[PDB]
Amino acid sequence: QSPAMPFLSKPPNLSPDMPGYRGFDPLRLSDAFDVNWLLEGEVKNGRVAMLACLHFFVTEYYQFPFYAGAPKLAAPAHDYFVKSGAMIQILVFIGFLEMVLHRGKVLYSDMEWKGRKPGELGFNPLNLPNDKAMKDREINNGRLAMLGFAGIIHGEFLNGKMPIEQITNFQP
Amino acid sequence: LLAGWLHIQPKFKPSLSWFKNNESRLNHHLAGLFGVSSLAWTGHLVHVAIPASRGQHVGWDNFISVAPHPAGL
Amino acid sequence: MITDNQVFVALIMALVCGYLAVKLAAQL
Amino acid sequence: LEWMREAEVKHCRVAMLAVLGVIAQEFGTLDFYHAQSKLQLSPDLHNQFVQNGALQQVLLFVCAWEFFVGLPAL
Amino acid sequence: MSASYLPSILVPTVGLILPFATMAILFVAIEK
Amino acid sequence: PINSSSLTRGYLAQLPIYRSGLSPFLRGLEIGMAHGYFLIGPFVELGPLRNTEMKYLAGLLSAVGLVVILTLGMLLYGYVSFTNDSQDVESLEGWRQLASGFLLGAVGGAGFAYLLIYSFI
Ligand code: CLA
Ligand code: CLA
Ligand code: CLA
Ligand code: CLA
Ligand SMILES: CC1=C(/C=C/C(C)=C/C=C/C(C)=C/C=C/C=C(C)/C=C/C=C(C)/C=C/C2=C(C)C[C@@H](O)CC2(C)C)C(C)(C)C[C@H](O)C1
Ligand SMILES: CC1=C(/C=C/C(C)=C/C=C/C(C)=C\C=C/C=C(C)/C=C/C=C(C)/C=C/C2=C(C)C[C@@H](O)CC2(C)C)C(C)(C)C[C@H](O)C1
Ligand SMILES: CC1=C(/C=C/C(C)=C/C=C/C(C)=C/C=C/C=C(C)/C=C/C=C(C)/C=C/C2=C(C)CCCC2(C)C)C(C)(C)CCC1
Ligand SMILES: CC1=C(/C=C/C(C)=C/C=C/C(C)=C/C=C/C=C(C)/C=C/C=C(C)/C=C/C2=C(C)CCCC2(C)C)C(C)(C)CCC1
Repeated sequence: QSPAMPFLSKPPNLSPDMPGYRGFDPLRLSDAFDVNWLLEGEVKNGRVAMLACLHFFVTEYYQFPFYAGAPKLAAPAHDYFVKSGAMIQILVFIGFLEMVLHRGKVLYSDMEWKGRKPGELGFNPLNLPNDKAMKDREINNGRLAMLGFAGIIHGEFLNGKMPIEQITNFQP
Repeated sequence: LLAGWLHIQPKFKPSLSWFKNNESRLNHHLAGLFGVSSLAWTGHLVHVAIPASRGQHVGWDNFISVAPHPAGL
Repeated sequence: MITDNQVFVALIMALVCGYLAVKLAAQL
Repeated sequence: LEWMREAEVKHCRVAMLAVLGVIAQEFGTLDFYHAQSKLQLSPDLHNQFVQNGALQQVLLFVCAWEFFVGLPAL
Repeated sequence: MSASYLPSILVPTVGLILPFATMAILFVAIEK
Repeated sequence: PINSSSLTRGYLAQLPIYRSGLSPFLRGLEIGMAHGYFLIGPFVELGPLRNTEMKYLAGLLSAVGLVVILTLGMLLYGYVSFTNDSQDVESLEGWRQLASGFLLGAVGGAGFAYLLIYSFI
């Protein structure tokens, strides 16, 4: 019944209206947790991973002049900017954005979806078309970015090698 | 945890008569839980622990080939 | 010596026990 | 019966690949996999492809399948 | 140890974050 | 001037939690600012890093840490206490806006106390 896994029954709490629906939930986490939370969590983890994948792609032929002389490897970079006191400013600013975008209701118990489908945080300054298949395009790019990011950092931990150097001609 | 979960699913909930089968539980617990565990454990001591005590490495890698006594069975 | 990979393999299997534990807990 | 049938069919499919695997590996093995043992169901060969990380890799995706597909399916 | 960073992440998690989450979860559970 | 009732309720009436006109957010904000500002003090001067270079940073982060726990506490109280929802403070929506005010206020108040001690060290 599930489009993605026909041998499994359709996840009941999922619906085709939701963006990026293939009826893919073999563990049935949509039974364990509220779909609206998972949906919000999916798009957010995506949007954060999207920016994380770009961060690694830009800071490799560049590294902004004023922060020059810092390693572009994941763990060394983390250790440098925490020591610097830059990551603590970013933490509080992300903490600020989280409270502002969700307007106080931040808890799984508190967070509500009155006149907003999951993902709609009211951020569309250019005013591009939202209510269409554009949500499915965000999801697909977000899902790819989450696996993408995971592929970058694990490559960075394995052989201490750059994202773009990996796709030249190298095997262990 | 899988077994625990399985046995409170409707088809796998054992009946009250199953739980009060004294003779069966005693046979299995004596011969199986105590008896066979002690037999299997003897296997460990003879195959692994006693060799290890004599500086002979026996593990999963070689235990098929390495006889715990020269005279075999 | 136990490698980073071995410690992380342990953590995913402990995660699996976590999943199965919650499944049992929720039903009991 | 649904459990036993799932187990029988699972064993059937694992066994069939394994029997063909032995015959195929006997006839010829890949070069870069420096197979010292010609006996496919020996501890010697099993141990080598655990240490190579070949059986470590297929364990990962078999375990992945069983947890994310096989267990939901059962 | 090999992954000598892990205690710096997991001890706060098990010691601060998870107990607060559990206290919060149980509070709501026993007050509704 | 009665003192027991007149000066008491007269003062109490003008406190942000009780004052007429304030939205839940501005009541929260004022309460936050007041608490965040003073709460940094004990952490700065008596904390484990008081005799280090991190004296003030450690003091600020600790205060934000405590304020987060207080705000989560506030949110839990409101969720449990108010099944009904309305604009007034003693309600689900109002209490969450108060909590939002308190958190912003207290982080800002903490930040402002940290700014003054650095300005007049
Ligand atoms: C071969 C068959 C067999 C086996 C192996 C078992 C095993 C078990 N059953 Mg039983 N059971 C069986 C058949 C069997 N059953 C049958 C046929 C029925 C129905 C008639 C039942 C009905 C039944 C019920 C209703 C229950 C059990 C339970 C149990 C568990 C008891 C707790 C435990 O782990 O004790 C371990 C026991 C031993 C290891 C035996 C030795 C212990 C003594 C004290 C020796 C001293 C220790 C020794 C020196 C070792 C030291 C070790 C080291 C530290 C040095 C155990 C796993 C209980 C359970 O927990 O289910 C989840 C339970 O509630 N069974
Ligand atoms: C009470 C019986 C008992 C107990 C408590 C032990 C305990 C132990 N054995 Mg011993 N062993 C036993 C009986 C026992 N054994 C028997 C009958 C034999 C055959 C003669 C062996 C042969 C043996 C070898 C060759 C090795 C061990 C090793 C060990 C240690 C690690 C085991 C492990 O990682 O499994 C974790 C626990 C489980 C997987 C429990 C679930 C049991 C499953 C469901 C049954 C399958 C058994 C086994 C795991 C796989 C079979 C392999 C197959 C080729 C037959 C541990 C101290 C290893 C070691 O490092 O020695 C110091 C080792 O290399 N044992
Ligand atoms: C596993 C449990 C656990 C852990 C990991 C800690 C860890 C700590 N405690 Mg201890 N503590 C605990 C249990 C724990 N506590 C319990 C149960 C009690 C009651 C007996 C105490 C009583 C206690 C006292 C009385 C004090 C500590 C202090 C400390 C800190 C001393 C190190 C330092 O010099 O930082 C110096 C401070 C910093 C480096 C600033 C970091 C402060 C936090 C992490 C701010 C994070 C803000 C962030 C944006 C939001 C998250 C907030 C929250 C949800 C985590 C350290 C953070 C000292 C302290 O400084 O606390 C503030 C201190 O005075 N603890
Ligand atoms: C109970 C009394 C007591 C007191 C006074 C102290 C005091 C201290 N502890 Mg210790 N501690 C205690 C018990 C106590 N501890 C116990 C039982 C344990 C468990 C073993 C510890 C374990 C412990 C650890 C592990 C650490 C400390 C540390 C400290 C220092 C910093 C704590 C801090 O930042 O507080 C934060 C304080 C506040 C947020 C506010 C305090 C209350 C305010 C001032 C009340 C004001 C009321 C006001 C007057 C009302 C006016 C209202 C209106 C009229 C305006 C400080 C010297 C830390 C240190 O570094 O030592 C030097 C540290 O790391 N303590
Ligand atoms: C594993 C790894 C690989 C990694 C590749 C992997 C698969 C790719 C993953 C990256 C993803 C796709 C990035 C996601 C793109 C995110 C961008 C940054 C979006 C820009 C901003 C938008 C458009 C929306 C915002 C806005 C909205 C709200 C609408 C309007 O308001 C306007 C703005 C204000 C812009 C390789 C292949 C490199 C090899 C290497 O060896 C190992
Ligand atoms: C669908 C579902 C399935 C799940 C699918 C599976 C593949 C999902 C797994 C998701 C993962 C890969 C997310 C990982 C990425 C997400 C995060 C949010 C990335 C944020 C990182 C940044 C913010 C770090 C900043 C960094 C910057 C940028 C620079 C560095 O230098 C420093 C650091 C500090 C590292 C199943 C199979 C379980 C079945 C179930 O039934 C249904
Ligand atoms: C994947 C990955 C990752 C991650 C991981 C992690 C982080 C993990 C975690 C883990 C975990 C975190 C785990 C958990 C666990 C848990 C458990 C296992 C539990 C248990 C339980 C039980 C067993 C029981 C209980 C109970 C009770 C007490 C009550 C009720 C009933 C019952 C019985 C249920 C990283 C990042 C590294 C990267 C790479 C990849
Ligand atoms: C001794 C005495 C006494 C006592 C005293 C007291 C109690 C006091 C207190 C005081 C206080 C307690 C104060 C405080 C203050 C505070 C402040 C002044 C703050 C501010 C802030 C700001 C300025 C800002 C903010 C912000 C920021 C920064 C950012 C963003 C956000 C916000 C906007 C929030 C009495 C009277 C009884 C009697 C006589 C004697």
